[PDB]
Amino acid sequence: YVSPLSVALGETARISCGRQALGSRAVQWYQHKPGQAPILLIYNNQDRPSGIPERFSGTPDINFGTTATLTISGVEVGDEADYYCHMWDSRSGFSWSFGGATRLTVLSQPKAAPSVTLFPPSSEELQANKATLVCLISDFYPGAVTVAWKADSSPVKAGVETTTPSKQSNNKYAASSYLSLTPEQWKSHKSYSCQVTHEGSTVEKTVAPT
Amino acid sequence: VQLQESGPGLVRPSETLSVTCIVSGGSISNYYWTWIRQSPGKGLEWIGYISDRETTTYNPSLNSRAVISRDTSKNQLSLQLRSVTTADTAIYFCATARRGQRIYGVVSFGEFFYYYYMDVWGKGTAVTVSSASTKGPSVFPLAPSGGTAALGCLVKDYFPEPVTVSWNSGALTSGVHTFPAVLQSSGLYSLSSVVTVPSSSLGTQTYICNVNHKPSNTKVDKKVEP
Repeated sequence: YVSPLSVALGETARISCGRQALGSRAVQWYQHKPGQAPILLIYNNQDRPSGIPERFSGTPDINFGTTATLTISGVEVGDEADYYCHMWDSRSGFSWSFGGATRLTVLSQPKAAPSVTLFPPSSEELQANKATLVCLISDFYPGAVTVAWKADSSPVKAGVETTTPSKQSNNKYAASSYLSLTPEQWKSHKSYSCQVTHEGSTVEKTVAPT
Repeated sequence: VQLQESGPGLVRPSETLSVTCIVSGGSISNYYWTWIRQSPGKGLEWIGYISDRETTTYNPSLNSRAVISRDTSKNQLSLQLRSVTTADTAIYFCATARRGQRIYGVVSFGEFFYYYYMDVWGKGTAVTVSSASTKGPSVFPLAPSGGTAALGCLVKDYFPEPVTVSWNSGALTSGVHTFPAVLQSSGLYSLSSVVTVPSSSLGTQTYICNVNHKPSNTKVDKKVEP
């Protein structure tokens, strides 16, 4: 369903409709960001709802042999989202299908270093007979990141579950890594560390039973 | 207009899914209303709609498993989907639907067609189709230098998604980040929510996080302290 398109920040993006109309058409364009309500951007081929930036534009059906296209000028990091083209025409029938999504990726935003917060097991979790170390990584760009865990001087290979990075509401990535230990293991080592390497640079944080 | 969905959040296979949508700021009577869903790794699927005459029309791809209704007395739109399967797991959106007419010639010669556009939508509601029971989240405080300290709550081992997290309600609006959740090999979910606070305002001030797991459903608060 997803069709990727990547675009350089600030240039004009041009998303073609997945379907070519058999007969004179009425096309709508929808934008959908992960975790939010989709938005109507264009209706009736070229009509823009109030509050939609004039940056978005559709192709009028003038009866020329022209495919439906969404044009986004001055594409912003905020225009990263899925775009559906709902195609209505006169020889296709009532069109139940929204079609596939063109997934728009906006590229060339500035490099951002990750912030890293490392929490030790709660005193509660310990008394609940569990222990989990929590490493939070945010504000980074691009989105590829390596998280590694160490117990004293050797690298923990397991107990580690780390989320796949994704863009937050400041357009930068976030990820979490969890290292779950047993209380006797926590109290076993002098120290654990959560080490994050991003774009070649490695930084690290550390906690100890206290 | 404003739309908010509500749900089961967990539905056993072969059972009947049920979601509701309350509407505000517009009278329900004078409009068309519709339901749309999105399943994991799939696209937005158009379920069907209700007209101002209370007549309903539906996507054949739902196979008459779907039924859509109005309750003006409560201004509420509703939807049931019977005989569910893991593929019916989805976020379910309610929206408004406008009808427009594309006319290319003579009306009488029937040379026109109708089309609908959804102009106002809801945030969706997560509905999962699973055998397993809702599991509430035990939640742990993560205790609190740049002039700021970091403060957090561990929301461990819940099912299914999602979980709401709030801090003090409004006053702590920022800078608070609730992270995406992690899916455990267990199939449990855990997320974390931190906020950055002034050290000076540690020990004078108080913070707790409201964790809602409606599917559990569970509710809790944690007072975070050093």
